[PDB]
Amino acid sequence: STELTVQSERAFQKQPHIFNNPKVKTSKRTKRWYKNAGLGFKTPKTAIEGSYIDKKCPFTGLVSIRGKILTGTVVSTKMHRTIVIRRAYLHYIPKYNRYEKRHKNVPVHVSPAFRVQVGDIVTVGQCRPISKTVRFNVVKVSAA
Amino acid sequence: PRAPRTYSKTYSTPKRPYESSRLDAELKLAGEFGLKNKKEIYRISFQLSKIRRAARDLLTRDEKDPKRLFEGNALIRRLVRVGVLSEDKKKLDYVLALKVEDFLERRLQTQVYKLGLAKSVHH
Amino acid sequence: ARGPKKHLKRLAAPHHWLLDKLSGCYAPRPSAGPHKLRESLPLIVFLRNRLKYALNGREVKAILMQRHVKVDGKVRTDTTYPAGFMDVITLDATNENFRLVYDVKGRFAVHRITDEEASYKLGKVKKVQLGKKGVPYVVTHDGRTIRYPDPNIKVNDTVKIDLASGKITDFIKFDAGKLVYVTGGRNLGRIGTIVHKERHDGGFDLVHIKDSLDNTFVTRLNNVFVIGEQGKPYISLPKGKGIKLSIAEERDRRRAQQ
Amino acid sequence: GISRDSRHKRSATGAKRAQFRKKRKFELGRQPANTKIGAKRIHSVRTRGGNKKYRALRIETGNFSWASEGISKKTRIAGVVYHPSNNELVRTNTLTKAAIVQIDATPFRQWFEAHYGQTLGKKSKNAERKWAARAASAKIESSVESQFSAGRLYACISSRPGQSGRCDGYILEGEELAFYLRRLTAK
RNA sequence: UAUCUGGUUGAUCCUGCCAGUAGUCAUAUGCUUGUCUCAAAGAUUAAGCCAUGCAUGUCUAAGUAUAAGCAAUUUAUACAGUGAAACUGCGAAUGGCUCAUUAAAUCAGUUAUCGUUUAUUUGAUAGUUCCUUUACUACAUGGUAUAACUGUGGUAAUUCUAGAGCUAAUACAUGCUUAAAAUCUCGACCCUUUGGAAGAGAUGUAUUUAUUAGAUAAAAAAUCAAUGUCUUCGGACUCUUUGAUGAUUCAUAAUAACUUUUCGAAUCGCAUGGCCUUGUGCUGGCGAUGGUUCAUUCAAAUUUCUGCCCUAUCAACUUUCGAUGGUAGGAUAGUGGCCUACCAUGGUUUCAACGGGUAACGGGGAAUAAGGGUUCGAUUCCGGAGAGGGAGCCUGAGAAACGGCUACCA
RNA sequence: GGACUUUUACUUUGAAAAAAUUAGAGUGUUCAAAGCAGGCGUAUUGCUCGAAUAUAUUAGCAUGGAAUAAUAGAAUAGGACG
RNA sequence: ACCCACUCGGCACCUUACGAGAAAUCAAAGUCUUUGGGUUCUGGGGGGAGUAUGGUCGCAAGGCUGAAACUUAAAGGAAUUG
RNA sequence: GAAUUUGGACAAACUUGGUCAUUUAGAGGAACUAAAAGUCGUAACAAGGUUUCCGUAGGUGAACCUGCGGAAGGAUCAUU
Ligand SMILES: [Mg+2]
Ligand SMILES: [Mg+2]
Ligand SMILES: [Mg+2]
Ligand SMILES: [Mg+2]
Ligand SMILES: [Mg+2]
Ligand SMILES: [Mg+2]
Ligand SMILES: [Mg+2]
Ligand SMILES: [Mg+2]
Ligand SMILES: [Mg+2]
Ligand SMILES: [Mg+2]
Ligand SMILES: [Mg+2]
Ligand SMILES: [Mg+2]
Ligand SMILES: [Mg+2]
Ligand SMILES: [Mg+2]
Ligand SMILES: [Mg+2]
Ligand SMILES: [Mg+2]
Ligand SMILES: [Mg+2]
Ligand SMILES: [Mg+2]
Ligand SMILES: [Mg+2]
Ligand SMILES: [Mg+2]
Ligand SMILES: [Mg+2]
Ligand SMILES: [Mg+2]
Ligand SMILES: [Mg+2]
Ligand SMILES: [Mg+2]
Ligand SMILES: [Mg+2]
Ligand SMILES: [Mg+2]
Repeated sequence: STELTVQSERAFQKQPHIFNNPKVKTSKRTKRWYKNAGLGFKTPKTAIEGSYIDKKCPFTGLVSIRGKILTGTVVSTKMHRTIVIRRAYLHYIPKYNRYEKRHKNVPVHVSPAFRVQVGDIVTVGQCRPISKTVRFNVVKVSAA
Repeated sequence: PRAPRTYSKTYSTPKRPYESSRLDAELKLAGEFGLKNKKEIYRISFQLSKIRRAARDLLTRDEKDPKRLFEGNALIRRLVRVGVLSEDKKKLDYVLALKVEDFLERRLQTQVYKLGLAKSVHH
Repeated sequence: ARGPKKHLKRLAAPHHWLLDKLSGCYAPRPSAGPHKLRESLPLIVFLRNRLKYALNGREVKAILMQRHVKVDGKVRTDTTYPAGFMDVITLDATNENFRLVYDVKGRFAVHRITDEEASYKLGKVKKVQLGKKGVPYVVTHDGRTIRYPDPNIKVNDTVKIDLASGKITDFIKFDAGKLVYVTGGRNLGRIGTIVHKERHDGGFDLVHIKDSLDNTFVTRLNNVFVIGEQGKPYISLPKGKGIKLSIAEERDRRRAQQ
Repeated sequence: GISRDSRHKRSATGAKRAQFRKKRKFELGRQPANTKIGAKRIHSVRTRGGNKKYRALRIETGNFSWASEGISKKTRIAGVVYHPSNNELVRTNTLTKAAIVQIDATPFRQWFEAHYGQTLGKKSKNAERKWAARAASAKIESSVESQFSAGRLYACISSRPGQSGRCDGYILEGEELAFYLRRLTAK
C-alpha cells in the first residue's frame, strides 16, 4: 500500500492514450481509466480513486482476464506487485484406492488495489503472459 | 501404409497336458465323430468359454437392464439358429451349462452321418 | 511440422465418410473451402461411394470437367471440394438435386429435393460485425458474407439464403420453442424443439433439447442449428426425422419389414 | 541467430534444461536499428509471411503532434536530451521509442501566428473574425511558451523507428513535462 | 476360464526357495514340411559406412515461340494447327524413413489468443491517383534488358561457363484516362456589426503518430455565459444517434498530419451481338489470370490445469555474466528476461527440489490376468525430433530444409 | 441489470475423452481367421435395409445431494437486524 | 499395627480353551480366507557378507550407512520314534 | 553496381584447466567359490568330557584360549 510513491520510476508513468488536457479545468484533475473485468467481479473502489498505474492491472490496465479461474492461499508477498499462492490438492493413486497430499506454487501478479498478506485466500484469473513465469492476476481477496 | 489386418486365435490348450481323466475324454469326442486333432475339441471349447463369459456377464447385470436384454436376446437367438440350444431352454440360464459336444454334433461331419448317405462318420 | 500437410491417411479421416479401412492407404483430403476438414462430404466420396455413379477416382474427375456437378449454383469442378451441412448438390443432368443432411446416426445421407425448393439454403450466422466504411455484415456456417442484413439479426440465428444472389430472404430468431437441428456432439443428427438454455457466463453456453417423443437431452450451443419453428420446418427432413430410436426397438422396427 | 525461445535459460526451479529442438526460424531475432540523426537512410527488411518492415537509420525529421490544439507538423529533430532506459543512448543521440528529444518548433510558431496571431514569447477582414472567434486560447502554458523563444521545443518519440521507419512524437505538456524537466535540471 | 505338483526327514507340523506346468502381435535357433486364405520382415549390436541405378517435376482454349522443327494452308500478308528449347508461374516445407536426443521436456486429455502470422480455397470488397494536378500527356495502351537461338572458345574433369549479335511477356521497371453531391478549411469584396460573399484546395485505400465518439438504473427545478436550428427572439424543445462481448484502448467512424509511398488491371481465350449523325464510331456476353482489405478454410506459434520410470552411496539448488520480479526500451508476426539499462533480493525444496541413470521418443495400444495387478509399446494411427556431428543462412506463405546452400570437425 | 456472496474433500447425472484396436448387434468370406458387406423383384425399366451399440481411470466443465470427514464466524463484542 | 469385604493403579502367579498358533505354547501370541481400530520400524532361499566400495562420526579400537560378481539344493522354530 | 573493407550479434571448430562412464596393468597384494577319498590336530553337537553363546579386549600353528560384563537358546521353572 502507501501508494508506493507512484512517480519514483525513471520514466513517466501514465495510462496510454488517456489525455488530461491542460487547456480545460474540472474536478478530478487527472482523468483515470478503469474497466470491469466481468465474470461477476466488482472493481474495488481503490482502483476507481487510486493513483497507481500498474500497466498489468486487471481494472486499470491493458490486460484481460480469460480462461481458468483458480483459488489459492498466499504464502509469499516479498516481490513487487507479485505474490506466490499455494494450491493444495489430493492426487488419487488407483492401486492403493486412496489419496496423496500435493501442492503447486503459482506466481501471480497483484495490483495495488488489493492489500494481501501471507495466509490470505485469494482467487486468481488467467491472463496473457505477464512475465517469464506469471500468467495469472489476483481478482478477489477472501481472507484477512 | 494400409490398415493392419485383424487376426485372432480360436483355441486354447488345457493347463495340465497329461491328465488321464481328460486325455481319454478327448479321444472319446474325436472317436465317433471323426476328428483328426485335439484342436477341434480345443477350438469348440474356446467359444464355449466365450459364450459362457458373455452369459455370465449378462446375469450379473440387473434384470430389465437394456444391455442385459439386447445382447441376451442376440446370444439366445444366435445359438438357437445354429441349433446347439433347444427352443425350450431360452431362459439365458441354461446356456451356461449347455454341453461340450452340443456344438460338435451340429457340424456337417455329423449331419452327413445323421441324415443317411454316409453309413459311417469316417466315410 | 515444417508446413501445411497435403495428405490424409486412412484411419485418420472422419468416421462418418464410411470409407473402408482396407483397399487403399490414403483417403481424400478435403481442400480448403467453406467447411472444416472433419465436417466435409467431399465430392469424390459422395459421387463414388454414396450414389455409386462413379467407380474409380479418374472417372470421378471426368464427371466434374464436363461441368455436370454444380454446388450451390456454382460448378465447383474440384475433386475434393468440401461440401458441408445443407449444401445443395444439384446435377443439371438427370434432373436431381441433393441436400446434405445428417441422418439419425450422424452420417451424411442422400436427400433428394425438388427443384422448386432446391434454390435456397439455411445458414447459421456465426458472427455479426461492422465492415469497412461502416457496413454491417453477417457470416454464416459456411463462410458466406452478406452485407446490409436486417438489424434484428443477431448471433446464433439462422438465415435463409437466396442461393442465386448474395442477399437473404428470411431469418429465424434463436428463441425457446424453435425447431433446432443437432450438428455435432454426441447427439448429432437429431431435431429437438429447443426448451431452455443456461447462460454460463465465461464459456460454453449450454442448452436443453427435447425430442418429439419427449426424450430430452443436452448439447453445447455450438452444436445446435435452428431450422424453424415448432411443427412446420423450413427444410425437408430426411427419413427418421431425428428421433434417436433406440437399438432395442431398432431390431423390432426392422423386423416388421423384411 | 538471435533467438526468443525459452528452451534455453533455466526454469523457475533453477534447473538447467537439455538442448531440444535446435533453433527454429519462427522464433528468430534481429539487431537494433540504433537510429542516429541526419542523412536519412532507411532499409526495408522482410518479415514472416511477407509484410516487410522498415528499419530506419539516420532519420532527419518526423511528424510531431500537438495534443492541445490537435495539430501535427513535420519538423527537424535536434537531439536526444533524456532517456529512461539508458544514458548512453543520450550521449550517442540514438532515437528509440519514448525518447525525450528537442525539435526546431518553427512550423508551430508560424501556425500559431496563422491561427491566433497574437504573439510567441515577448490584415484582411477574414483574419480578425477568425482570431476573435479563436479567443481564450493564447494563454496555453508559461513554461512551453518560454521554449518557443529558444526555438527548441520538447517532445517524446511515440513511434518505433526500428519497426515502422517513422520517428513521430508529441510535444511534452501538462505535468509530465515538469517530471522530465526536473530530471534534466538534476545535475 | 478363482485348480497346482515334485525336491531337506527314519517318519515329520512348515511363508522356503529350486524345479516342473500354461501363454506371449517376445525374439533367436534346431529338426521337419502337402494344400487354401492372410501376413510381419536390418528395430535391439553400428542415428556405422556406402559403389550403382532410381525416388520432383509440371500447362490449358485461355502468360511469352520467326525452331534457320513437323504437317496442312486457302480461316488470315502479323499471329493464331502441333510443338522441342528457354523465360515466366506454381510445386519441390507434401510424402517417405528412423527413434539418436529428449524425464514437467516431448506427449495425453483439457483451455486461451482481448497475445499473433496464415500462401491456397470460399463470400464479400477500390468512380476518388493526369501533382503549380488550363499542354506535364500515348490512354484506341508507353520503356529496357535478356533467355532460348547464330557464331567464336577454354580446360583431364562437373547439371562449369566466357566473349560477340538479335528478339518477346502475367520478366523488370514506369504510367493516365470515369459521374456527381456534400463537408471542411482558407479566403477576395460589399463593409456591416444580425453580417454574406466570388474563387481555390483537400476529403479512396495502404503505413505511422497524436486527439475524439463508440452513452445508456430514476424523476423535477435555480439562474448565471451567449438566444441555439424557428420565432408571437415569450421560448414549445422535443427530433437529436450509437453495435458486440462475461469483460476492452473492441469493431467502426471523425480530426490534424506523415510515408524513402502500397493497392486502386498497359494481361490472356472464345462468341461475336445491338445502335445510329456508316465512323474501323458508340455500346456489348461467357470466362481465365492478377489485386488492397475483411471474413472463411487449410494451418502455425505461444499458452491454462493435472498426470511420467529408477535412485538420498544426489539435501539443498539458482543468481559469477539472468536467477525471481518492476519500469522503460530494443527485437519478434506477436505475449514474455527473449535481449539491453537501472532497480529490489528474490524464485524452487523432505508433498523428494537440484543432481545422477535409463539396454527412455510419448500416447492410441500389446501379453497375461476371478478381482486387484505385473510386464511391454523401435514399429501400419496421432504428436515430436533428425538427415554423419554442430553452427549459420538464401529463397519462399510456410524450412534454420539438408535427394537447398556456406564454413569447421570426422 | 442490483449488493451481498464461508470455503472444501466426497458422490449422482450430462456433455467431451479421433480412427483402428477391445467387448458386442446385423450380415455368405463355401466354414473360419476375416471383410463391411449385402439383400430383393416380373432380372425387361429396377427397389431397399445397413455400415449399430458399449467401455474409456485420473484432471477440467455443467449439474443434484448434502450423511461422513474438515473449515470460518458473536468473548477486554470495532456482533446483527434498523 | 493387624482382621474382613470392596475398589483404583502396579510387579507377578494359578486353572481351562469357547479362541489363536506351524507346534512349542499363549488372557494374549485371542477378537485374522466370517481376511480393515491408529501408527512406527524391519524381512523376501541358504552363502558370498555385515565383506567390497563411497560417504559419515571417532584420538584410536571401531560405530552408522551398505552392494555386486560369483556360488548352490543343500542348517532348523517345532515336535515324533529310535 | 562486383571485388574489397569497419564495427556488431550468432557462433562452428581448436588449445588450456575443472567435472562426468567404459577399457589397458598384473610386476603385484589380500575374499567366496568348485572338489570320490590330502595333511595337522579334534573346536562345537551328550554335563561333547572346561555348559554353550553374545559383546568388548588381549594372546595364540589351526580350530581356539583368557579376563570382564551379559543371556538361557542349560545341565536349575523347586527349600515357608
Ligand atoms: Mg486433396
Ligand atoms: Mg491368484
Ligand atoms: Mg529336519
Ligand atoms: Mg529321503
Ligand atoms: Mg513368505
Ligand atoms: Mg519357474
Ligand atoms: Mg514428413
Ligand atoms: Mg533406443
Ligand atoms: Mg477472395
Ligand atoms: Mg516488455
Ligand atoms: Mg521486465
Ligand atoms: Mg534412446
Ligand atoms: Mg510418425
Ligand atoms: Mg528438421
Ligand atoms: Mg548414416
Ligand atoms: Mg539443417
Ligand atoms: Mg538422401
Ligand atoms: Mg472438488
Ligand atoms: Mg510393582
Ligand atoms: Mg523372495
Ligand atoms: Mg538372502
Ligand atoms: Mg539334491
Ligand atoms: Mg529341532
Ligand atoms: Mg587330522
Ligand atoms: Mg583327523
Ligand atoms: Mg552346550
